[PDB]
Amino acid sequence: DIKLFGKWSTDDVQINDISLQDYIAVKEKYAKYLPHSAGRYAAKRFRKAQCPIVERLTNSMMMHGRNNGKKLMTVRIVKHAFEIIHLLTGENPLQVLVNAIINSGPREDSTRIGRAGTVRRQAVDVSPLRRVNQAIWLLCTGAREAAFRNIKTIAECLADELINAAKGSSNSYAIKKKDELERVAKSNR
Amino acid sequence: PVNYYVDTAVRHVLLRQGVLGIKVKIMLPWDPTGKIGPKKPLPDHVSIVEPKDEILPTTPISEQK
Amino acid sequence: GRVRTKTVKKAARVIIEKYYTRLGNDFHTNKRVCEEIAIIPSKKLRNKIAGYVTHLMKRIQRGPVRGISIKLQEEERERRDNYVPEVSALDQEIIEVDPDTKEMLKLLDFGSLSNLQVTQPTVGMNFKTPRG
Amino acid sequence: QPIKLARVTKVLGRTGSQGQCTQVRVEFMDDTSRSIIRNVKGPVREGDVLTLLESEREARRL
Amino acid sequence: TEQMTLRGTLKGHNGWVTQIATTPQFPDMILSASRDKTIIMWKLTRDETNYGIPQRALRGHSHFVSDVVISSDGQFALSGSWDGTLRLWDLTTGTTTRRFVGHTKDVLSVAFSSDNRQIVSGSRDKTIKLWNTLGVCKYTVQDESHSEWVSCVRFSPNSSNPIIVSCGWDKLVKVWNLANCKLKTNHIGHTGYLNTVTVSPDGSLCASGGKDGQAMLWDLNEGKHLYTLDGGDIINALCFSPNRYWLCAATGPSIKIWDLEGKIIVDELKQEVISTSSKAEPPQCTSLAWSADGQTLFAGYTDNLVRVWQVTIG
Amino acid sequence: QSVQVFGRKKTATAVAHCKRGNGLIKVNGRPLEMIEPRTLQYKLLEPVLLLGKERFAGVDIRVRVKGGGHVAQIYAIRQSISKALVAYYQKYVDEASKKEIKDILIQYDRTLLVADPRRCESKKFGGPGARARYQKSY
RNA sequence: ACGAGACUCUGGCAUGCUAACUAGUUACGCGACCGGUCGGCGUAACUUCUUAGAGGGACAAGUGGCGUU
Repeated sequence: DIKLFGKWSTDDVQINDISLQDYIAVKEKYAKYLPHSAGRYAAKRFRKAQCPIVERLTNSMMMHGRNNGKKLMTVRIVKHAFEIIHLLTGENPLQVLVNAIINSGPREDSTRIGRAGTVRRQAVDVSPLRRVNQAIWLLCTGAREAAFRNIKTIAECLADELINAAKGSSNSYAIKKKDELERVAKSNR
Repeated sequence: PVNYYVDTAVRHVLLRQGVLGIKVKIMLPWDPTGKIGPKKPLPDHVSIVEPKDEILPTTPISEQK
Repeated sequence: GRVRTKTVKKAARVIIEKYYTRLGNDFHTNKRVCEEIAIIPSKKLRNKIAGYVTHLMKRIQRGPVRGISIKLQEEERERRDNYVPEVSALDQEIIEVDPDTKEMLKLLDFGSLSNLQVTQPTVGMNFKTPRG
Repeated sequence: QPIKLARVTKVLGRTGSQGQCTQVRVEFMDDTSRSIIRNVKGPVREGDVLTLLESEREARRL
Repeated sequence: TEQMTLRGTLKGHNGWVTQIATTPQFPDMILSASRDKTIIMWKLTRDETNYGIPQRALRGHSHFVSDVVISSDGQFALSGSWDGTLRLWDLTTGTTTRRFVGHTKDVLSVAFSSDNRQIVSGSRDKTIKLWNTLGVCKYTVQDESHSEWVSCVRFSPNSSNPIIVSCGWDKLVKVWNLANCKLKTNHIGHTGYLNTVTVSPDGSLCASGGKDGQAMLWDLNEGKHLYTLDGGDIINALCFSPNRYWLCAATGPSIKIWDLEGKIIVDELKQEVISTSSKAEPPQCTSLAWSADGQTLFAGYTDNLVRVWQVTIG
Repeated sequence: QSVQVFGRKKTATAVAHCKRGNGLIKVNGRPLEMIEPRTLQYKLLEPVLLLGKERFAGVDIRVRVKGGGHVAQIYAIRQSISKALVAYYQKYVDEASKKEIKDILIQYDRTLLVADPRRCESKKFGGPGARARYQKSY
């Protein structure tokens, strides 16, 4: 009975990725009314995995200078586009967001050469936490530059971005970037 | 402690070829009440009281007064 | 970094060596003891000294410490070191002896010893580590 | 080749030009008896699961 | 014949249980003092889930609470604390009725006279003070007192010859006459500092213990040493059984009961499940209090639990 | 029967006077569902939503709040209300009810009962703020 | 031995102490509106809120691992 905003439950959300189950916090101790909790999750390493995923998205929305610190605006932008994901798909918006997080996180990518090197790149595996972080960052960036210089409002660009990422469609900026990174890692194997 | 354990003075001396600068710093001794120096000890100085020599009672003696 | 400075450590060592009887495993009693028996002009320094005294009390609880030297503790330590087995390890019914030391004992005039058992000597003269 | 998971059993060290990769030991979730060393890029801790798309290379020791 | 077994454990303290107080007026009421700056008034349900639950929490001390004692009627409580002050609490409302100021150091012990007309406070100030119930200090034994901390002060339950017995960290047991508050008797013989003294319910014996581990019994009327029982650790507390001729000592992490007749160990109360976590020291018994009827003994420990033992015969 | 237990966040501080009553909750004379941002209304309703109207039914709570910022006055009001109910239950009901309400509140959010110690850091010369520095050129 | 640390100032905690018409809060009276809202008026309680003094409080102290243990 701790539905988000006041409408979205969490009891039905299934992560079903095993790898990211411990790093997406949505279900029972992480069911909160609002994606705004002050919180001190940056004080110690790995704690941000205890932060609810909706609050992580909300924090990632405050970007590009003019929107720094405006968290009430971002919680409004999440409340909308949850109201819109529900209308477009008919599913729980939390489930759509979780599926988007699963689909948009890279599994491999390239670093500078192995132990050492200054010429090419070497493929490596991605931590689950870095997977979730990169997924949130890519989803937010795709929404941000879909809404820029366009009559389409934010909370519409973000809703469609999350829906496409949940579907796995290539109309999503996050899915395109994930595929690009994974392919480059493949080439540098 | 530099603000109450060392007393500093700077002075000029007008000589034929120019000015000589003199600086004098004195580190005062610890003075308990008597003004030769500061009353407070240095903050890093720990003094441990020497334990008095006691004799462990071999047998229970009761003293009535 | 919680590394204690030499001020704290030497103060704690002296306090322990002088007042070992009054101290224990309790930080909050140890700090009162320190503030009663010593003159520490700061509360934080007193707390650091008491904490290290507690740590060292725990350390001496399970043996000795290279810094401390308690006069009364050494008596009990040598009392533990005074262990004596029932039968001396040097009292053996039969002791093996090589032919060479048997000949040496015979030359000593002690060839009449009975406990000696003349064991067989080694065969191969291979007692050196190979070079390379 | 299929995609398969592996649980981290111990963090070996830090590698890379700028120390950006954690070289780690992983045991496979299904087999549970075969283990390898791989470099993982990001913050890693005990017991988390890495999905390997390729699953038979070995990271170079140290 | 008569053995004691563990019946229950009382939870609710966040710090070491430093004193347990019972009264012969409310058999379902217990006061426990603790290092969490709080005194818990329990309610003895004696049900299956728990022996007792916290009913009220007396707060107002700014440091550890070292001793708590209940009046003759279960309506008032007296507490001493490391904040240097003493507090007289009304047990119905749970608020401090009176505050006793005057000690410059930690207050280690406190006692209420039988008539509940006098109060004795012994402090780390090496000082024993007398108070009325109105919070006024009458006498202060600054001289001819302990040269070290005063660890425990106790009244004598004898209507005749009013004596107060005190112990200090100077390894001395001092007996003072309540009439004039001068040193009547001085007792030597302890090797280490003393923690507690217990006065017999009839006022005939006084037991003392501490670091040395030896529980020494002294005659109170005649003033001489009687018998030194051997404890295997530091004696944190002592108490006589109200009815049986027993003495119980909180010896380290255990408690031992001796029959004062046979002068032999009657029981060894030790409760600790030993496992791979044995690398840490077991919790130490700190306080001991017998029930009004005498069939129950409450023990405080470092793990902030109060364990109740019952004489299960058997 | 009253407690007056208060709570803080940053510079904002709110004092909640909780007395024996019939379930009134006001903040600065206004009812609870009228505080300003109204995006964090659920942040104000968290105590009563977690504990239920039955537990507040025997008390009237009046909160006076002053200090810095809308989002700090919120979190100060909710801390004050939670701590006021806890203290009233402790002083006037029993320890068991206090234990259960404290357990619920602490399990949901520690900041509902224990104040956040974070405060603004000072500015040092050579930069626009606490740790930022002015641009360096060569 | 100097430097580092210690130190001083400062930030957080105290329903414990000291005490306030140049700070208040409760309570009670008198008023204004529809029990409620009164930076409306006035005077008892008192110190939670405000001030600022003294003291307390944290020490890697407790537990589990890693370490020459």
